[PDB]
Amino acid sequence: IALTSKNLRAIEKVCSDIMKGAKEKNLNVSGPVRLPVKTLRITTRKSPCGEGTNTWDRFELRIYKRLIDLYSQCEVVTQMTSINIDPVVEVEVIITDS
Amino acid sequence: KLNHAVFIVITPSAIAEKYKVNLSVARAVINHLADSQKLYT
Amino acid sequence: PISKKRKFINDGVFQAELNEFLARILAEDGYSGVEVRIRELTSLVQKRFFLCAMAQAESLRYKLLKGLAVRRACYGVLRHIMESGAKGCEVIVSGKLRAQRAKSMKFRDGYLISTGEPSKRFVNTATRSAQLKQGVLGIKVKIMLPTSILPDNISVL
Amino acid sequence: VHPKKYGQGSRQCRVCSNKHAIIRKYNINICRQCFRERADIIGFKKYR
Amino acid sequence: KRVQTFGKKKTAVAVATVTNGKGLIKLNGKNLDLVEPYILKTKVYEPLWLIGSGKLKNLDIRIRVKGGGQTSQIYAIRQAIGKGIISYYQKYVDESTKKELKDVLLRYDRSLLVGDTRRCEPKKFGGKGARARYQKSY
Amino acid sequence: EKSKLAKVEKVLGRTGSRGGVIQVRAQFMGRFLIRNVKGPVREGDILALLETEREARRL
Amino acid sequence: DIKLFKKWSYEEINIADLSLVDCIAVSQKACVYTPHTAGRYQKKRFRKALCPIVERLVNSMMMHGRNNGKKLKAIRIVAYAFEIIHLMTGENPLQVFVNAVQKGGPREDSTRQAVDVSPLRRVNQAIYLICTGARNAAFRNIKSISECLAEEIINCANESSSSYAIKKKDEIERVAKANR
Amino acid sequence: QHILRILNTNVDGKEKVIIALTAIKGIGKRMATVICKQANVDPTKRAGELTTEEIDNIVHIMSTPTQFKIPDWFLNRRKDLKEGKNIHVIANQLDSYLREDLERMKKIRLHRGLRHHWGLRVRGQHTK
Amino acid sequence: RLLEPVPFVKTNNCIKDVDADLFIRSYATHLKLHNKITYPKWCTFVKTGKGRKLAPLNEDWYFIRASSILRRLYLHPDIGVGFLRRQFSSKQRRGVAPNHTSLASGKILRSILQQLENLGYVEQNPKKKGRRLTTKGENAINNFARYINKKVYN
RNA sequence: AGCGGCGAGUACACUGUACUUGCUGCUUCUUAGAGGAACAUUGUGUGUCUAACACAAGGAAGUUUAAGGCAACAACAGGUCUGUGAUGUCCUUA
RNA sequence: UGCAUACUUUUCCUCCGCCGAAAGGCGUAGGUAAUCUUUAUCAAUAUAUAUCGUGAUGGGGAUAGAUUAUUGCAAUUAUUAAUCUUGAACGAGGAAUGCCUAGUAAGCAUGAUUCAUCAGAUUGUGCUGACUACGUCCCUGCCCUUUGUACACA
Repeated sequence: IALTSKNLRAIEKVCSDIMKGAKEKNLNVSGPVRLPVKTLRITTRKSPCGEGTNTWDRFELRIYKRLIDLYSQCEVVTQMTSINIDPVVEVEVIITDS
Repeated sequence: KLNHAVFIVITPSAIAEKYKVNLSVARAVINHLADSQKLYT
Repeated sequence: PISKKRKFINDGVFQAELNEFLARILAEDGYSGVEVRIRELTSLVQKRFFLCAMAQAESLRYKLLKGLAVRRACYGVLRHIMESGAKGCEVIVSGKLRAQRAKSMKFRDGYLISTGEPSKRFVNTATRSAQLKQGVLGIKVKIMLPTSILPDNISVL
Repeated sequence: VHPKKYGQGSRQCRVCSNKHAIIRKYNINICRQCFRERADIIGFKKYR
Repeated sequence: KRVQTFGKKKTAVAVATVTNGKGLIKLNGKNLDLVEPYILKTKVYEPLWLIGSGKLKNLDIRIRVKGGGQTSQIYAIRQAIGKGIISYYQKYVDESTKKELKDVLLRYDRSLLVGDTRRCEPKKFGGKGARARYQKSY
Repeated sequence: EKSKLAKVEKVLGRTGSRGGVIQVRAQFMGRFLIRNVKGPVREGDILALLETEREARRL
Repeated sequence: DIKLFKKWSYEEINIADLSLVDCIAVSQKACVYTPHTAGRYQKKRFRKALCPIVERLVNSMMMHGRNNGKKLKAIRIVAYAFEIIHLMTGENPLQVFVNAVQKGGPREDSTRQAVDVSPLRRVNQAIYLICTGARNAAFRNIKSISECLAEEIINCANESSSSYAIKKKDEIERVAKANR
Repeated sequence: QHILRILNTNVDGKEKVIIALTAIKGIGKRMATVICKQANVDPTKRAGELTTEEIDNIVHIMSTPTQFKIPDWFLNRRKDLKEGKNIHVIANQLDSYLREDLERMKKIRLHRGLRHHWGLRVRGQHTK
Repeated sequence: RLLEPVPFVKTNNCIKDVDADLFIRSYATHLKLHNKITYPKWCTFVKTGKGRKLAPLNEDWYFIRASSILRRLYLHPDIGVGFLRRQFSSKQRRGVAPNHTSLASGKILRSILQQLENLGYVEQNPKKKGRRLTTKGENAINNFARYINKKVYN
């Protein structure tokens, strides 16, 4: 079960939900995985005309990705996440045994 | 201009000025006497 | 089968459509929300895909477009902002204004922070434009939401 | 007609209706002239 | 038994594993003399003398090289080995000489034990140089 | 030619057309010699002069 | 307890002017096996002098044309130069450099009237003139840069005319004396 | 020993052979490096001992090298498109071939030939 | 000057414990004496790399590359055809255009790799697709490394 | 992704090593979630003894630790209707 | 060969084994991506030894000619390009000007953009870590105060 987004707190609270559910259900849940945050940078210049001191500004996209794993039924977790996720957060479910 | 040849301290710069020879033939003469820039033994 | 990197920019394109579509459709009232009238909206959206600063700014744009005097319309809308709760409001209108010389009038009242990233986070913006007989009018309404507490706001009880 | 899938005329801007100054970075295909103001509505902020 | 420490100055990195042995102080695969430049080899030799060859004879250091230029890598290696010897003296071998070793290391310089924050800044605007500008015409 | 010792204790001030000259006091004999210097001069430095009885202008 | 290039401990230092010694800051604190020490040099004022003189030479001799950044090449050239000096002059190369620095530095100058020169400025311009004499010696003169550096430094240590630093501090002294 | 006169200026007596044979022809040094390689002359020795037999070997290798192991790609004037084939033809006859192609160019009167007659390059030096 | 004092304890078990240049030249002489491979004559009229644009001018460059290819093969468990090209990438000044790095010719390195494959010093398997050196080559190079180490030691 | 441990070793050391293949005690080290540290801190000093700044020491951090982005009040008759189905007016439309 | 019709996805970087000096091609691993390119590693000035050893030389690479392949239904105004030949000035640049306060001057490279192909453009990053002040109004550009105006489109 890995979740990806752009903003910070929306995935922190969802991972807190993951941890509290793991503690409640006493599952064989592995520890949190802290993937590096990737940044994507594009360029664009102001001054729509050709004159003036050409100026260049940089915007950033801060992609996010965090992984966890659990040993339980997929239906209960795929209901529990949809209970307490936000529309701006996406998840993918992969199961483990030991 | 140059007028050095091969026909007639051990440092190449000193002996080249001593014998009025090019640096390459100076290195050759040094090797001949003993038997890029390096320190002494 | 698309990447997340291209998926999020496809989503950005979708929200680029959604912002302008919401701006066009939300004209008779405020911002009632979005869905993840209604029947037609959902049908069109599916077919193609497969305290309110914006509302107040649109109200003032309507009052200017109907031919009502800018001075009185702006004064009224500023009073409604003040009674809505924003500590102030920065409204500026530009265009021809009855003459051939470009001009603008700025109404100043209160704190009116105008720069800095905390200012941008706290303060929301609205800027609209519309046609006129011999030009185009531009209206800017800056509404600042009530302040977490501002770092400059200091008091000890 | 002679439409070709390559070159400058293969694609045009998706909004501004002018193909000049199209950015194809990250497969956006939106002209920069409109993209300057479309950056915020897409949600692509400027910080530094 | 064993200790694992780190050292980073500039972009170069270094991880040092210090363990008991017969003196197999090996930088990954290659030895510490075969790097080629003896100028950096002298600096590598510098921390060895201040501690003791007889002391180092009883311990093996596993040193890993990954990234950075020659000077940056040698500085990272020096930080890694300094932290390794300090931590090993604090942990396993002897505490009495640890204070003297760290005092003399501090006295000689500050760069031997902990590195520097000196790094490359993000590029500003005006010119190709990090603080240059285009030759404006007139 | 010759060089003779001098001592600087306190910085009186800086002058000059660009700010690069600092007024200082030397110590050979008297025990006070007005002089002007350029560059970094700190408290407690040892310097040298040209002649023992030539005086500058205080500004 | 430190030998320079594992050769010279330089335990003996001349009395000199008892100020250039402080400026060069030669001691076991600044004792170095090899050049190119990356300690902080632009922290405060005094760190300009806290740098070793051997480090200053290799930092300042490397400025001509495309030679910018060739600090390892500078280290090689100076290391060979010390070997050349130990051979063709019986005295210690460190003592040669020390004597050349103490006697080759200008003492007074002119910016307007004639003024004095800071002590850190004295050691700075001494290094500068030694390096720039090496530059003009190596500027298209058949003979090699290492020999140029060795000849210039020994000539400035022996106070002869063939050293550019020696013949240029004299010009500075005479021009400043003429001004005041 | 030094200063040996051949068809071209070959005063190269103190320098090395791999520059001596390039100075006279193939001053790009790669054609005359391969010529030296074919002739099998030691490069260690200098130009003060150029025997006549080595120059004879140079000319022998130069005379129609197509019968040797050298492929046509390395040889200049690979085709010079016509009914027949050719080879590198050394110095004066090399410039003779160049001017023969130049006069063929002129009588073919291409646009680039017109610019060449006017005194202009092909790509354009862009004085604009 | 080649040999330098070492304060730590050596092991002397492979070429990793010996300097690269001395070993590659010693093994170039070893292969020149043993006549294990050809020159080859076909590589003679082609320069080392496109960016080189000039003859290496040493008469043994092919043998030096032959001694270095397996040297890098021991260092890296898996390599590629472009690995040698990148390792021996050189400056290329396209006339007026500025310098850029460029890879050397791949046919010559492919051919010498085939030569050592015929010699048996290198083997290929579906698993670990990158080139690796066989077990017999391991002990051969180990013995040669210890064989040069003993003379260069004392 | 890193540090180890052992199942079998390739050769040497000696009473482990350069390199593989399979599993997992653990995560300063490959990475990062929040937070803290730094505030002329202290001491020797100047100052209308208030507001200030200097050296040294602890400290990675003593010019805000440093590059950045937000850029008002007001204007240019600066550029852009050749960027927009944003754009008025004069002009073209078989 | 040309049009019409159906099947995989050929429509990105590519590692491999070969063909071809190379360009480029062939059937393919991997990957919608810390997995595959590729990053226990992508460059260079350096490091060491060697041909040369300051003579516009073999430095220098402007120039055109002979061609092998790709990009593009179109490279002719020879795009891109592997090979050779061809061999201009250039002895460090006058009156003058621009940038420079510490991973910063300066030098060395590398990724991204527009791209069917093509950076010598702009931008992101890394390496080589320097010469120096640590202040001033004398130049210049701005600011305040005082003053004089017959200027106010100043």
